[PDB]
Amino acid sequence: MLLNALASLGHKGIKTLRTFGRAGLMLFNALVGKPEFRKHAPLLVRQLYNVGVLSMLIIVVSGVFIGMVLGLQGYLVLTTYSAETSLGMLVALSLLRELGPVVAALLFAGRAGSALTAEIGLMRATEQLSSMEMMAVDPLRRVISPRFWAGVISLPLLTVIFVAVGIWGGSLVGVSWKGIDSGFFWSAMQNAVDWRMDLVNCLIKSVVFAITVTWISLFNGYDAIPTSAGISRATTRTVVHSSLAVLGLDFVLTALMFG
Amino acid sequence: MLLNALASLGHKGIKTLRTFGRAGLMLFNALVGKPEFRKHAPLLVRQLYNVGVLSMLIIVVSGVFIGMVLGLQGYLVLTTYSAETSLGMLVALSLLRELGPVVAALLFAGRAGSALTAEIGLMRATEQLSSMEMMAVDPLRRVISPRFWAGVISLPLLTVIFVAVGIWGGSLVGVSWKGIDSGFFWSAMQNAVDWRMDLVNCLIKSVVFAITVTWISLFNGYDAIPTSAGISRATTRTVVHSSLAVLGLDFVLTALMFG
Amino acid sequence: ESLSWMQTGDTLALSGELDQDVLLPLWEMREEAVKGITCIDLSRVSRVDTGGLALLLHLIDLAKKQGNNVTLQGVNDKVYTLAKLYNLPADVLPRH
Amino acid sequence: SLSWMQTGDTLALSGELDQDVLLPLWEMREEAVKGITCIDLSRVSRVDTGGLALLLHLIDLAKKQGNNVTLQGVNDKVYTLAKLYNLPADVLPRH
Amino acid sequence: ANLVDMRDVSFTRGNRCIFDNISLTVPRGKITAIMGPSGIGKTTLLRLIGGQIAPDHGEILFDGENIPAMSRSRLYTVRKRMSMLFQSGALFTDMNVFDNVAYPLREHTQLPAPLLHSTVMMKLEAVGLRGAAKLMPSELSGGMARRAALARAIALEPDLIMFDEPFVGQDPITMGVLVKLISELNSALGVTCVVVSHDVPEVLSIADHAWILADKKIVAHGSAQALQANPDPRVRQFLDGIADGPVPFRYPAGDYHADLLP
Amino acid sequence: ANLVDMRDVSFTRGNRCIFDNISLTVPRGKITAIMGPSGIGKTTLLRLIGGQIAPDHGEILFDGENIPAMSRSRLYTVRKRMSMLFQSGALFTDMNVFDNVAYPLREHTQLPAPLLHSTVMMKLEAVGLRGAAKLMPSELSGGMARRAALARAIALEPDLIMFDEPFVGQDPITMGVLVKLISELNSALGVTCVVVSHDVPEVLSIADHAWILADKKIVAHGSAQALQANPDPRVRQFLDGIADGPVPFRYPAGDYHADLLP
Amino acid sequence: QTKKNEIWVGIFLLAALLAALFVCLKAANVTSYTLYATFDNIGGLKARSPVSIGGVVVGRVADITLDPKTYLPRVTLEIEQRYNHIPDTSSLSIRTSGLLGEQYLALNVGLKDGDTIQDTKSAMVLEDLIGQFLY
Amino acid sequence: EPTYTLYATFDNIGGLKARSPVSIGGVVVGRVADITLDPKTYLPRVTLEIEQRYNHIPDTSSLSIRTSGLLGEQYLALNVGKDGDTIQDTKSAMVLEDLIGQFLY
Amino acid sequence: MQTKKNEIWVGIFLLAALLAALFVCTYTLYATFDNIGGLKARSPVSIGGVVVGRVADITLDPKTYLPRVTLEIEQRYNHIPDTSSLSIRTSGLLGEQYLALNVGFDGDTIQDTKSAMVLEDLIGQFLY
Amino acid sequence: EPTYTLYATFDNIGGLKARSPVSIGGVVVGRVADITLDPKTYLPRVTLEIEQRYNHIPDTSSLSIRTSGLLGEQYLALNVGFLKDGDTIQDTKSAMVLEDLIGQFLY
Amino acid sequence: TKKNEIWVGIFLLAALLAALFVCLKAEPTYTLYATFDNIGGLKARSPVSIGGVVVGRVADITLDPKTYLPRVTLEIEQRYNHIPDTSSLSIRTSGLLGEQYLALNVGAILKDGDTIQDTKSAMVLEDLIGQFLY
Amino acid sequence: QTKKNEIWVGIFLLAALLAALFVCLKAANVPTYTLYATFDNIGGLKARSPVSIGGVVVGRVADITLDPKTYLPRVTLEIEQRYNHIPDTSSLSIRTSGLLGEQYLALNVAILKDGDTIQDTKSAMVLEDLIGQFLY
Ligand SMILES: Nc1ncnc2c1ncn2[C@@H]1O[C@H](COP(=O)(O)OP(=O)(O)O)[C@@H](O)[C@H]1O
Ligand SMILES: Nc1ncnc2c1ncn2[C@@H]1O[C@H](COP(=O)(O)OP(=O)(O)O)[C@@H](O)[C@H]1O
Ligand SMILES: [Mg+2]
Ligand SMILES: [Mg+2]
Repeated sequence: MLLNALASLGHKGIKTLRTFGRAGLMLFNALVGKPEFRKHAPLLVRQLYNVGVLSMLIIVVSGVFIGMVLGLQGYLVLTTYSAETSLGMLVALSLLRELGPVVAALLFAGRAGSALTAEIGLMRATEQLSSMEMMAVDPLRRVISPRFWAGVISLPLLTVIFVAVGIWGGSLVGVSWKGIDSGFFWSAMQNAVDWRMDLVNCLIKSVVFAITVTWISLFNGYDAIPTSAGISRATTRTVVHSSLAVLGLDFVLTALMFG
Repeated sequence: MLLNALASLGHKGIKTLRTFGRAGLMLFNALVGKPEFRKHAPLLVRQLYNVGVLSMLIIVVSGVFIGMVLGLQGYLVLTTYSAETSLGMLVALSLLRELGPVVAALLFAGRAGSALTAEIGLMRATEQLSSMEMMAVDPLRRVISPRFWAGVISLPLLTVIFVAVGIWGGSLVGVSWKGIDSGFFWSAMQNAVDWRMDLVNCLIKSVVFAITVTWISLFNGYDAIPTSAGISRATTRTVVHSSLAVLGLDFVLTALMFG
Repeated sequence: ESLSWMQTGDTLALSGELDQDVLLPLWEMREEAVKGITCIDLSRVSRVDTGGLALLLHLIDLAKKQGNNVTLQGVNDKVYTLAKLYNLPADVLPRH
Repeated sequence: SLSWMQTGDTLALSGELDQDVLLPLWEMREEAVKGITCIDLSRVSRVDTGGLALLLHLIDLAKKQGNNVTLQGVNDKVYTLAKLYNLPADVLPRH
Repeated sequence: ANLVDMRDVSFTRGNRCIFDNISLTVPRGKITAIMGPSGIGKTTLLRLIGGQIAPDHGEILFDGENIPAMSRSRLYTVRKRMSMLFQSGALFTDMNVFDNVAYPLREHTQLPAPLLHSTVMMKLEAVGLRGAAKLMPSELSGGMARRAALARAIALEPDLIMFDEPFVGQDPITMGVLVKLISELNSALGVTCVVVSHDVPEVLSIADHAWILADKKIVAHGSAQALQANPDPRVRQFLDGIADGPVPFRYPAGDYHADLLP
Repeated sequence: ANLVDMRDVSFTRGNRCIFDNISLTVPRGKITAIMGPSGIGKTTLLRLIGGQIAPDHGEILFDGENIPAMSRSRLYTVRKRMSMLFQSGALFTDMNVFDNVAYPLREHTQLPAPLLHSTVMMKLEAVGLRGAAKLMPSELSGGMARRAALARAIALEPDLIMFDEPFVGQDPITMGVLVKLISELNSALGVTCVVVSHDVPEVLSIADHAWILADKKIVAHGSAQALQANPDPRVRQFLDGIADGPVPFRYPAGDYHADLLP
Repeated sequence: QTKKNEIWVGIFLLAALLAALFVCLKAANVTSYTLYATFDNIGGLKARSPVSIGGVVVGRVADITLDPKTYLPRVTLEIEQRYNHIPDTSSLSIRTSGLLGEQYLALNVGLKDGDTIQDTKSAMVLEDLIGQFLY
Repeated sequence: EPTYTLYATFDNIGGLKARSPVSIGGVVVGRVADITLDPKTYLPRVTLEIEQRYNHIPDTSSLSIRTSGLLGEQYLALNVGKDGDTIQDTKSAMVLEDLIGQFLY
Repeated sequence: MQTKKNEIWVGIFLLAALLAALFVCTYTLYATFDNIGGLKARSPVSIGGVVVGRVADITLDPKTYLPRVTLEIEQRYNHIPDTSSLSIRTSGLLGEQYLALNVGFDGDTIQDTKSAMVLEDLIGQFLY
Repeated sequence: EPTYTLYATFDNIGGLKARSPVSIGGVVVGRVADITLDPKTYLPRVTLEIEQRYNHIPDTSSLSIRTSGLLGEQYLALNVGFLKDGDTIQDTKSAMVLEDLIGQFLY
Repeated sequence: TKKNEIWVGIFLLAALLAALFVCLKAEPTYTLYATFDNIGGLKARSPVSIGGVVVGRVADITLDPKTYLPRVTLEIEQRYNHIPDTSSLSIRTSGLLGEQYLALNVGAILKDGDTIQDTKSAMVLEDLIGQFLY
Repeated sequence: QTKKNEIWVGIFLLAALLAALFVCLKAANVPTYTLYATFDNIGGLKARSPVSIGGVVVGRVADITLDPKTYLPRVTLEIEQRYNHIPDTSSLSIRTSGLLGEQYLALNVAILKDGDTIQDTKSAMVLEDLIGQFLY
């Protein structure tokens, strides 16, 4: 014990209570100024280059690798109940509700999530964060707000392309390799669920994941030790903190408007 | 185009082919020497501190989250057929086959795959690799093969603890929260394949995923430019290359010994 | 802290101070500022800066095409001290 | 190699002072010094720093009986190494 | 006629101080040379003048109001007059080299597009980088990054150019480049220059006020010629390289008798 | 009585080249000083001596057979006589500083536990780090990392102590410390030392053979005192640092009339 | 650059719009007056159940409710106003789509807003179907 | 594939849906394009798409609905006994709720 | 806007808004039987095919060994005669069983009931 | 709550598996521990588990193996008529198969 | 050392693609022919059986443009060669609800290209109801 | 620390084996003479088919033997050594588990020893001969 075994609240407990709020103080000072539509117009397109199209190589080839491995596994136990014409109940419903914005959001932290903390960390290592705040304005509303406003529109532009490559990739093994039907695949998804309670949930569960993923990648790059060892710790910690932000937050989203 | 538009084969085509040859000689010149059982015995216990137990932080908290999202989603469309007594066919069977060693290998490339790439990269910037090579000792049998033999022993041992936490996590929503069964959930997995092609397929694809993940992360740290920007690009490359090594290799395994 | 100009025939005497604050009423009016002006004199400026020395070379390309020669006298020593710092070769400054 | 010979109370070393020869003269070094009054040697070629520990390890177990050990007949190479690592004068002859 | 009047500050971060009762004055027209070994404050002194970090209790002025705690809007208008460089080079690698020099004067003053090209290309002759206006700044030499930071530092109207550690490790081909660039800007613009290079076979030939300090306390505030001859064994370690002196140089252990025996 | 001789080794890269018909010899008992600015090889020449990389055509001999074209087991027994240091500090952060200096002579030669403690501790007094033998190596000073790498550099049998760019940027309280370590090791052991420091006042006062070369071609092969006075405007630029000379100092890409008019 | 990245985000926005129309138009169906009836056994009916005349879908149902006096299951169903020439003599039947399927209203041909169709046909339960096979 | 259209009128189509495989002898020869109704008598007037390889089809052919699945899926079979013709010899589908009434009563 | 103390209280208010979304996620009678079949808890009761309530639990008689089940009927429907028979019906073909109160012309018991018929002896009685 | 064991000898147990529920009138009163065999007669000897809440069950209870659903597994029906620690139920009835019932209906 | 790291990269890439080349396997067979009148619900790659054991597979089923009769192309493996010409084919159903499979009833020798005359088609559910009730 | 890692690795290796015995002892499965038994109709038997007497499983099926002349399959079964008192009057049939389940061997019960062939067998009946004999 009691005289020296209380280091988890007096020293370690205050340390974990300081990192959760420094990310909230910086984003509160970055969303109060009025953005200029005529000045940030060649600025937001540059932030969509190292985030948008540089994370597209893990979608065009790995997008068919999610729908095809369910097409082979939609034949082992499904043939025992003679539901081969009901393949749309496992290839359309299980690719956007509990699988769409939970793998692409986790793969967002590998290419366009881990490079954002490397972006701010490399500029702080080359003395560029302190070089901007003395000339014109602090870089909280100059180089971070384009990284955040392009960060909130990143998953609703990557989830709608991810759910169609799994449907098109899943149909390359259901009606071509197996060869069980030709019109029963596209008609089984029409009698399924529609625009009432799930596709309105996909557009609201993908934007709540784009906030909490970009909240940690822009915090570990701004709040880090300016040395060669601090940039290696920020790249290793932005994945395990975002893994608890998509795999730990989907449990409270599945318990909402799902019976 | 034809005169100057052939840069994808003469310059870009030779860049991809050159990195595949350097990874082959790095594995061949590190697995031909006889390992000393009396010298590497305090060396392997140190290598399991930043690989095995350091990656166990994301398993004990997110391992219950895999079984809790499948328990709630195995209730929306199950009441139409009254198949609630077969919950072990939907929770236990759908976890050790293609959900266990794929999610756990994807998380291994973010905590252990990204740290092993940065650890070789920081030692090349401080020039710690050639200092061992200067005196007498090759670094391929000093800092490489302990980091290679620990990867093929961690991921088969990280997946057998991953399947147990999701089966127990499936019971928190299977017999505790929902309450549809008490003993029928534990007896539904009793009518499945125990050791014919289910649990042995959880071992032969996990030790293959243990090779192809630790081969790229050790090569990207060995083929990194020793600057401040070289160790950041290598940590972003080891996640996107291992993502195609887990999802891209999964397609050729569901066509083997799976009907 | 204003920039004014007075032609007075063939002088173009800049009465106001020369700085980098206001440059808009003298930028697009340079086509009607010099047509055949052969002498440039100024004695009421305070100091010159790095943004104002670009205006001294901007009045050469449209003045030599009309068929006249422009000389520059009466200026301070600050435009000659910065003449070696930017390595201005020819047709920019009289170097007097 | 390294050879050892007493010749009364001198403990003369005739073998070459190498870095791999301190292994046989490690378990028998407790019974090596027995009333040695003057360390003398003239058959060595060079002295290494890894072999310099034996000249310092022979002082503590020999001074506890109540006898001093003089060190002469050495080259000036061990005295240039004496100032190099700042060897103390209470265990060195300082000649 | 000073520029910045700094008084006793400490700036203790969590456990230890960097300064202990320091004093400094900067004259108008001279070059202030603030040297020092590794361990006492050199770079962080320049950050306390600008006021980016929050200092400790102390009275520092800039011929008027207090620097770090005056306001938020007027503080940005008074900090733009410094426009300092950095050691590694404050060049943004995500953009071109034509925009790195054209950055601090694009939105500060109102300049048209053909007028902006005529003022950004003239400053490149002053450091010798006239052809460095159409290529990527991803590759450079060992001394080209310091010249590009100087070409963008004279874009505003400055009164002190704070050189943050120039030619700390360089070839003598480019170390002899920046020893004349200090004198050409002082003899033409008439402003003050702060060099903090901790090596004096060439700094004292061009500077006029040297600042040698040790054990985080100021001890020398003389000129560049009256500090070489003084009877004290504290500042002579910095002038010529010797082995002994005020430095410990050995870091002795406990007893030096019973250790390394077992 | 030469130790290492290099006979026209080029080491041509993929698009450019580093050396063009160089000739380098090292005498026994003297200090070889390899100087030069950026543009030539400084640290890549010594990697051809150890054999870590494969060079181009040419012969380099360490008084015997060819170094980079021999067997693997023979190359590990000849390279142990060098035991060079590094610029950034070849110290392992996972272990203590007592195990950093011990790491060579633990796995090379066989010493028991009372004998090993009497050899690694006595080597730290020559560099002044005996009291600093029980602390973590995570924090050091600006010149303390080069003293710990030099104390482990002479744990084996020394023949070629290649100082990998020492005191390139440092404070003058250690400038007269590390250049003394060049003179102490060369005189007491009689072994050769190779320094590649390009700072002109410090290395030329302790060396006897200077090698000034530029535009990837060797031009000076004399001593340290016979290269100061010679009638050629090629080596006086490196000795006396000035602005102009053989360098263009403009980086030209035009004529300074086509730009800045619009 | 400031123009090369404009082309890469140009082909990226149209790729999301092409992928958006692939799931709500090709995969799923195209998305852009009431009646009264009283049954005796509805079986497993629920909300949003499709009503069928001839064998095609013409609409859904509003809700399923009851009566606190007669205790008979009254169902509220709605159809399109174009199909209003159905006669009143039409027995509402609750059939299933094949053997194992959802229970849908299978109306046959033999109206006004709020017309209570009296002739109905209740759903079949298995407790007396196998009882009539034996007895 | 070049196909030509036909028409047929039934009484109760059963569980025939869109894109239903029409066949003859168990081998599929086309798909069902659209299912229509009559505006007055409300009868299912189906259309058929037969490929160009099968042209010798007499007008005395009979169409009858057969079951191809327990989830409502059925299929048409052309039993042999141009452009814009209508087959008159048709037979309606069977209902499990209706065929049990004849066996009981 | 403080540095360390102002950022503490905003963390619980975001955590308290998350636990509030995951937190929230009649008169009985008695009717005995002889063979209830495969009924269990939470089984819906009916009045002719429409759900009006569920059951509470299943108990037995400790002296005569016959199944006696309880059931819940909502207070909106009260006029139920004593001659109302109760049979055990199935929903569809493969679905679970349920109770259906056949209406004829708190604490009350049902006399006329109908137990579930297992089809293992129906095919044997059809031949023998 | 301390469950007492019993024994029962049949001739054909059918599709019985482990942990099968026993029933007295449609309600589960226990489980089945294991299914054994006799090495001299080759008859399925299955043990039963009945809780202590009901004890006065006679030994003339007709044990008939019924099916759990309509096409799945089977279970035990303890049809009481008119037992202690370690007793055997005498009145036993075997289960049925589909291939033997169609042989009597055809011939 | 440039070409040394190039030739080794071709050998590892060719060895990796060698295990992925022959993978869609999980035979000098002779083809058969049969003409039925109503196949039923057979599909491609349906196994043919003689007495419960699998003996081969069915390649495809093409229609005749002259008589409009279904022609099935069933195949027999390397065994089961000695069979008389008096055999008969009858399509059966595997189990109670499974897929259909061709069955050869044992009754010269059928060579490569010979057809069988004795064939038995399937029985549709619409025919057995109309025959039993009427 | 070289001591704190040993007590965290050692509790991790025991977690891998308690998770291994939970899927081995609490699973489906964790000295057998063979016989010969020819047949006429197999139907749905495969490898490791359950051999049963009286409904409870007593053995497994190793492989399958075929006849090149009469085309009659021979199922190679494996009776455990605990039961060696099977008479010669007992036959062997192939029954189905329930209605839609898998197929299994059901022996309806000189002493049968190793190296014997069962001759009395009536396996099953196919559905095509069930409807064809009921109607005709
Ligand atoms: N914000 C900070 N975080 C950690 N350490 C600091 C910080 N500011 C100053 N220091 C420490 O104070 C010391 C002061 O040295 P300084 O003169 O600032 O070095 P430099 O001139 O290289 O910046 C440094 O060694 C540094 O480690
Ligand atoms: N592996 C490599 N990749 C890229 N450039 C290299 C490599 N090796 C050498 N170079 C180039 O060759 C030049 C040789 O300079 P060098 O003396 O090696 O510099 P340093 O002493 O700082 O290492 C360097 O400018 C470097 O850019
Ligand atoms: Mg600094
Ligand atoms: Mg270098």
